[PDB]
Amino acid sequence: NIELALTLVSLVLVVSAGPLVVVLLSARGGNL
Amino acid sequence: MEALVYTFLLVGTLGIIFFSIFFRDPPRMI
Amino acid sequence: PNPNKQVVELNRTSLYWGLLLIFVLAVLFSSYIFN
Amino acid sequence: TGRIPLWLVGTVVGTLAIGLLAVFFYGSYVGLGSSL
Amino acid sequence: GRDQETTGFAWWSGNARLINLSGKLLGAHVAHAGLIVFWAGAMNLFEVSHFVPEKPMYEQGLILLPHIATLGYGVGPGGEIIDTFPYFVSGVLHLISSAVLGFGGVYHSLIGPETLEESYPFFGYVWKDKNKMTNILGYHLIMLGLGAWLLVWKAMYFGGVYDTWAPGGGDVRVITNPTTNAAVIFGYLVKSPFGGDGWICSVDNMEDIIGGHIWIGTLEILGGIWHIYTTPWPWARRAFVWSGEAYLSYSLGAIGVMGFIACCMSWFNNTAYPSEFYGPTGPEASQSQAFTFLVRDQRLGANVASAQGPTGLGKYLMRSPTGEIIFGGETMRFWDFRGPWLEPLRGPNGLDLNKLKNDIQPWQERRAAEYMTHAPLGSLNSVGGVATEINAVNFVSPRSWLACSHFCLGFFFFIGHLWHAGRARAAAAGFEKGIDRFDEPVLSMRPLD
Amino acid sequence: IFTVRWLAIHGIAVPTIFFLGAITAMQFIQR
Amino acid sequence: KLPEAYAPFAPIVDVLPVIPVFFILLAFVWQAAVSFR
Amino acid sequence: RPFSDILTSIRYWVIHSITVPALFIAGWLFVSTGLAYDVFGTPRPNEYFTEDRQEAPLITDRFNALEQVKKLSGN
Amino acid sequence: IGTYQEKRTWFDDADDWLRQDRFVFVGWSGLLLFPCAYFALGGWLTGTTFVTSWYTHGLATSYLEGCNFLTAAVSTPANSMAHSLLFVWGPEAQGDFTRWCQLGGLWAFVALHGAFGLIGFMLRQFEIARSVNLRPYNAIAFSAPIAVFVSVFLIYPLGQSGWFFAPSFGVAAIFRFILFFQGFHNWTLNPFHMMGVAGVLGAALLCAIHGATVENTLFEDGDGANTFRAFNPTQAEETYSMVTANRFWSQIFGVAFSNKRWLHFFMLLVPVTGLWMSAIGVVGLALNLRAYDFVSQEIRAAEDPEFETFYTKNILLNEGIRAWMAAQDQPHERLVFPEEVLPRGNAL
Amino acid sequence: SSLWARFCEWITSTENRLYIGWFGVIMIPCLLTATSVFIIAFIAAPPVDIDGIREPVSGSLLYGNNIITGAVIPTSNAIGLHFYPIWEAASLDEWLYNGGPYQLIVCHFLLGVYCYMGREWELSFRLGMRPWIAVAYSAPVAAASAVFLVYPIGQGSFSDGMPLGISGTFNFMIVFQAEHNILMHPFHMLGVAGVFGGSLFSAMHGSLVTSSLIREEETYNIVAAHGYFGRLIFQYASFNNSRSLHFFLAAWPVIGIWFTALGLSTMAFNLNGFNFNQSVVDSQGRVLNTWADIINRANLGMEVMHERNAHNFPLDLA
Ligand code: CLA
Ligand code: CLA
Ligand SMILES: CC(C)=CCC/C(C)=C/CC/C(C)=C/CC/C(C)=C/CC/C(C)=C/CC/C(C)=C/CC/C(C)=C/CC/C(C)=C/CC/C(C)=C/CC1=CC(=O)C(C)=C(C)C1=O
Ligand SMILES: CC1=C(/C=C/C(C)=C/C=C/C(C)=C/C=C/C=C(C)/C=C/C=C(C)/C=C/C2=C(C)CCCC2(C)C)C(C)(C)CCC1
Ligand SMILES: CC1=C(/C=C/C(C)=C/C=C/C(C)=C/C=C/C=C(C)/C=C/C=C(C)/C=C/C2=C(C)CCCC2(C)C)C(C)(C)CCC1
Ligand SMILES: CC1=C(/C=C/C(C)=C/C=C/C(C)=C/C=C/C=C(C)/C=C/C=C(C)/C=C/C2=C(C)CCCC2(C)C)C(C)(C)CCC1
Ligand code: OEX
Ligand SMILES: [Cl-]
Ligand SMILES: [Cl-]
Repeated sequence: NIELALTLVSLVLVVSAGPLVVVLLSARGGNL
Repeated sequence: MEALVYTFLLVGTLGIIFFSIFFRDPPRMI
Repeated sequence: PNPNKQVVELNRTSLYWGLLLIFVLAVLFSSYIFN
Repeated sequence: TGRIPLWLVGTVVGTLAIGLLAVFFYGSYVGLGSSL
Repeated sequence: GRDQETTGFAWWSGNARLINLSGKLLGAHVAHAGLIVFWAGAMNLFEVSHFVPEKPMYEQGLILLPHIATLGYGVGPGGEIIDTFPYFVSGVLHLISSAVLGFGGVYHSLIGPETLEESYPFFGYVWKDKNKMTNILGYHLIMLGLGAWLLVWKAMYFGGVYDTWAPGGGDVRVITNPTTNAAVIFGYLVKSPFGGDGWICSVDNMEDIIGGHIWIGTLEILGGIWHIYTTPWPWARRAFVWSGEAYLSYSLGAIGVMGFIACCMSWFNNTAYPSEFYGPTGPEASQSQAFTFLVRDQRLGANVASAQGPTGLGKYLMRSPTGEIIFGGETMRFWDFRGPWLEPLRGPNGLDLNKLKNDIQPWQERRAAEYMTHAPLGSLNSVGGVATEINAVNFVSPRSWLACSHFCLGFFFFIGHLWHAGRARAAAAGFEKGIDRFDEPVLSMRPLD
Repeated sequence: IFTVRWLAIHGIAVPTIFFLGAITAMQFIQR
Repeated sequence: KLPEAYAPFAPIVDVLPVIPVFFILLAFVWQAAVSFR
Repeated sequence: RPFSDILTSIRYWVIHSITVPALFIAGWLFVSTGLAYDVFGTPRPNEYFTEDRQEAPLITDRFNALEQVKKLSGN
Repeated sequence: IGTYQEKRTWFDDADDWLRQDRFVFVGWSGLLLFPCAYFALGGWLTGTTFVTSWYTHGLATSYLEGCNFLTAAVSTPANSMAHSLLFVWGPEAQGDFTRWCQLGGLWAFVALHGAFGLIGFMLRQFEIARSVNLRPYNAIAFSAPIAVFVSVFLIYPLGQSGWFFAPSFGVAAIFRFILFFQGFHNWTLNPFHMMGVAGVLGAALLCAIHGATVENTLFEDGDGANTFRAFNPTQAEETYSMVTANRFWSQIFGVAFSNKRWLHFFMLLVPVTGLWMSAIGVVGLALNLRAYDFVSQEIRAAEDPEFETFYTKNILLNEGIRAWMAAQDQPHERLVFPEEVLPRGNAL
Repeated sequence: SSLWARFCEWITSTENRLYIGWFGVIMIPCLLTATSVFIIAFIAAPPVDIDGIREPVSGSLLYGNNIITGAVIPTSNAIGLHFYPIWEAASLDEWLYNGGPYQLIVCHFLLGVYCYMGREWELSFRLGMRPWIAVAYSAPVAAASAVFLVYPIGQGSFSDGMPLGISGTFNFMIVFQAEHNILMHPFHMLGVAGVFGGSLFSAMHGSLVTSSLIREEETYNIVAAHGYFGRLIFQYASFNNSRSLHFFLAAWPVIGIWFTALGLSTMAFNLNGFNFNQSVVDSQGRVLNTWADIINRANLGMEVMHERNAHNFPLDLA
């Protein structure tokens, strides 16, 4: 299940990347 | 002659539709 | 002399609707009526 | 209100809802009702 | 970004605010290309990882790998998959390429200028500027011509495409004599779309396919040069709407038709879509079943030739309305089917019972038996089976997936054509927003009835 | 704190949250 | 399957194909932060 | 308070930061404990067919159902 | 008060409180609509979540059993119960919740509470309309849905053996109920169903055509692409051109509405009329009085073997549906049909 | 003035009682052709061997049959998807026996309905109206195309096409479910929601407007002017805009019919609906039947009966 576990880890990091960019940009008054 | 009766009914319905489109009351109202 | 006396009113569209309905209903039940 | 971006709240809650539906489809191919 | 107060378009129509923004529009298109290339690479690597050498690709629900296999990569005699690394290379290449396109799109959507005409005149373009529009079409027309010639090159050089009709067994073959006769190449175009003629879906020889790509490749490149050095003629300007939405509507309508054609190709064609990788076609599966029983019963001791069925129209064999001897049963509808496993047993007049009585090769049987079991029939939950079947087999013909998906895509894009085209025509007239409330044309028209 | 509006909100939400937990556990039961 | 060297990276390739569908979701998220100007 | 105002009140979130989790957990425990099978008499995956009856149960007595269904359920 | 001035009573107090501006209109009807509807829908959820028909229909119908949203369903009680209301205190469950659920009591609970809920909902329509001082056309229109429910979930089950032959609350359950009617009642051939289908298809056509016409004859009352922005909730002038619409349909279809009132009255009459027609047909099926087949063609087909029509072909299909589902669909009948007795066509 | 120009005007003339158009130029003749043959066929057409098993099914009021039973028999299975023009047939009698009229009617009908859609836009552009009325008419046209073309093609025969008759329509629907389980297809479910919902919305909108205009004033201006909005049960502001409401009144039904049409087209490629037969299994492996299994039992009955003599092999791959 190590493969499945690290698979979910990858899914979390990748899925969180898009919101991460928005949150950061919004926080620093970026052009969003 | 049941087929003749059926044909008459079908023809009659079509005839009503005809006058309902060409002999209809002029649509003076919008 | 009944003041309640009134008159029925049938317009062209109403007449067309009635005739269309009576014919369509016949076309629908005619088959079953002749079974 | 305040100190809370409602847009983020929606994005997070929405992500969780997608996850719950995913578990349902997972259960469709696993355990009971999996045809195996 | 942008707001409706300054564009008149709501968030649900935001991309419509990029119509006059050439620079931003470039980023949007470039980015979308990144997404397409990304999936091509990502899904390919996913398929490679989920691929197993103990099962055919069609049984493994793989759609991209069959394409590379048809190009003649990691395949061997009989369509057997020798290696998959070539497929891995394709996924890696597309995936990394998508990154480059993605960066360009993001840049031309953030840092890049909203317009280019002001700075880069060559890229700068204004809808209605027919000359510039035709020039842009020309550039892309040449690109597509080069792409078709790349395929033609792979066919006659750098190896060859897989030929399911290859002599002495199906395998990759380097096309050396591509059909260049216009009558044969353009014959398919004038062929009826009805049964038998099958329009362009009838193409069964790779020679015509490569030769046809030779024709389309040259014409597209020549057409591009023409549109690059010519401007629309008066008749065209008086019979076309010159606007971005109008141009999009034209593309939407065309791509919609192409989608429907692709659906039929995947469902009927077996040459461009090798049954070895894409699985058997609907007609192929039916004919395979008739062949499977015909062979089994004949071995048991049945004369398939004089075997009258319940209707009296022949249990195993019968005559096509045209006269050709065909398999009996409901498969009579697929009498025009042609497969590399059945052709050898056929002759000038339909099937040859002589070959059916003797000369039937074991592979001709094994292949038909496998196709019969892996018919295109399937369910949304991927429960393989004609219908009314228990949940035991997990398989849905890849042909079914492509045929259903591209058909739906074509339908929506056709509806998009109607929406954009009509709106474009109305916009030009000026009544896209609505009636003037003071110049209502109907009020000035005849009172009719 | 317990208005008709509040009562209605918890009249469905509270039961739903429990039901959702039960359905999730059902997705991990093995025959 | 992926080459032996790229085998330890199978989980990642299992998540890559679904990445494109997330982009359209990200668009609506951006509009949400934008408040759908 | 508009639902949006409440959906922004971090206090409301804190108030439901424990109750909502507990409500879900209870639901999971309910099924995991097996209480659901006993509460609704829903046959467990191992008690659908008894040694006596290897076929689906058919209740035939309306006024003698209580005892019949119990016997069919193998008590 | 009461065109005479009267002393206020507790009724007046309760009246004002129930009939009081509130997040949701409680009113007096709500006292029936809110409780019954909650128990009905709630029971359906509880049933589909953790309730089995293993002892009523011998079928797994619960998410706990492993069923999905489509398969899960609250099945009807066993045919042995007949038309028994099957109360929890009834002579069957005898106050046993577990057994009451095993006996299929929840189905009756959901149906009974849901039936009164619909009554309360229609009463709410009249109540709200009376407060708004508007003709309750919406309530009169809600009669068609209620008629369908009563005829399909009450009249039919009562006309047959028991609640067992009634629509079970489930997606797949409704599907098998539909297939059963075709195989046994030939519902499709029934003229009343035909009129009902016409109404539903006709109403859908009216809804789509009306929305398209209005949204396509809208006047330009704004300076932006988005036409939705160019509208005032308290505007007096019509947002669209009835004239332009009339001419378009007068030339495209040959006829067109000229009175907005008549148009909308027609939009509500078509659907209501159709539902009521189908309800009368279901009443006939309850008593097994169905238009199964035309004797004239049946006699001709028997005497003349070659004679054949799609009507005769459909008759054979119905024969298969009944023979290849009766064994399980009707377990009370305990019918064991040897495979040889079952009607099967060549091959297949 | 050039006569061709003069003609072009008359064609685009809005003074015509029924607007003729460039689309009508092809629509009128095609539909007139299909209507004539359909009327003659539904009345005097001789039996047709639809199953291509030499067993001709009787049709037309003359050859017995009735308004309900009567229908235009689909083309013979032998022809399949092959083009069968009257001139290709050796004798008009053969054309009737093989089932040619059906193919001719469908061909002259589909072209007409497509041109009818174009004619709608043509008049809208001539009147100065928005150009999306046809898009709504695209939903019904798409459904007709699937039952009379897409499905016939996917199956590989025009015989599969829905017969032009009441009883024939029912037969087509039954056999379809027996082979595709259309009821368990999510797209058909959307279509049923569209019609059921469309009827609900039509009844409500009609009732609201009627009660309001009960008296040119806006559809609800009256009730709005009073301000006694029924937010008691209509607690919302999404459809406060009449344009917003009417848009939904069109989107809900049209989008639903689009899905059901695509659903039928996908099932035409052998993509049947969800199959959960024997999905629930006990601990030891015994199959616990469900409502789905019961539906399967019926599907089997229709399957074993359809084409009693048109199957020489067990699998119905066709
Ligand atoms: C293929 C999908 C796609 C693409 C390529 C675009 C592209 C674009 N949109 Mg758009 N949009 C989309 C879908 C898409 N959209 C959808 C589905 C909606 C409906 C919700 C909208 C609604 C919308 C509106 C209302 C507007 C745009 C606008 C724009 C333009 C600039 C965006 C902006 O102003 O701020 C940029 C946004 C951000 C900076 C937030 C994050 C976006 C980044 C660039 C995505 C990068 C993700 C990726 C992981 C990065 C890779 C980095 C690399 C190193 C790997 C731009 C060219 C704006 C415009 O120009 O109007 C004139 C505008 O107002 N869009
Ligand atoms: C490459 C093809 C293409 C392109 C470039 C455009 C471009 C545009 N369209 Mg459009 N359209 C297309 C195809 C295309 N369309 C097709 C095929 C259809 C038929 C369904 C439509 C139907 C359509 C309508 C009805 C409308 C537009 C509108 C618009 C404009 C507004 C952009 C926008 O909405 O902002 C931002 C982007 C969005 C808001 C999109 C949101 C994301 C969508 C809704 C989610 C869908 C996901 C989907 C289910 C995934 C599966 C797709 C596929 C596999 C089936 C814009 C310039 C609007 C307009 O006013 O025209 C001027 C409008 O009203 N289009
Ligand atoms: C040889 C031959 C002839 C062979 C043919 C044999 C054959 C096929 C026989 C069958 C005959 C047949 C028709 C059988 C069906 C029988 C049957 C099922 C009958 C049902 C009767 C009935 C009373 C049913 C109950 C339900 C019911 C009342 C349904 C009504 C359905 C109905 C009429 C709905 C509307 C249909 C329709 C096309 C509407 C058009 C509306 C219209 C003119 C829009 C224009 C318009 C719209 C706007 O929005 C605006 C703004 C304006 C201004 C405007 O104008
Ligand atoms: C503009 C904008 C938008 C968006 C857009 C887009 C769509 C972008 C994208 C872009 C992109 C398109 C991105 C991508 C990226 C990717 C990448 C960067 C890749 C990488 C790769 C790597 C790193 C490697 C991998 C590997 C290999 C290949 C081998 C094996 C193993 C592995 C798998 C690991 C939106 C909508 C929001 C709206 C607003 C604006
Ligand atoms: C590769 C190959 C080949 C070849 C193919 C080809 C050759 C294709 C082409 C195709 C084509 C050839 C295409 C084109 C198209 C175009 C068209 C089809 C046209 C259209 C037109 C339009 C759209 C217009 C219209 C109109 C009119 C005229 C009137 C006014 C208005 C308008 C202008 C709009 C082959 C076969 C060997 C097979 C294999 C592969
Ligand atoms: C019977 C009875 C009763 C009552 C009971 C009740 C009332 C109950 C309730 C119950 C309930 C109240 C339940 C709930 C349910 C719900 C649920 C279970 C949920 C579901 C959902 C889902 C499953 C979802 C899915 C998805 C979508 C589609 C959306 C979003 C999210 C997701 C994505 C996930 C009484 C007491 C009178 C007594 C006598 C008996
Ligand atoms: O033709 Mn109408 O139908 Ca559809 O499946 Mn195969 O082919 Mn016959 O069988 Mn069952
Ligand atoms: Cl049949
Ligand atoms: Cl057969």
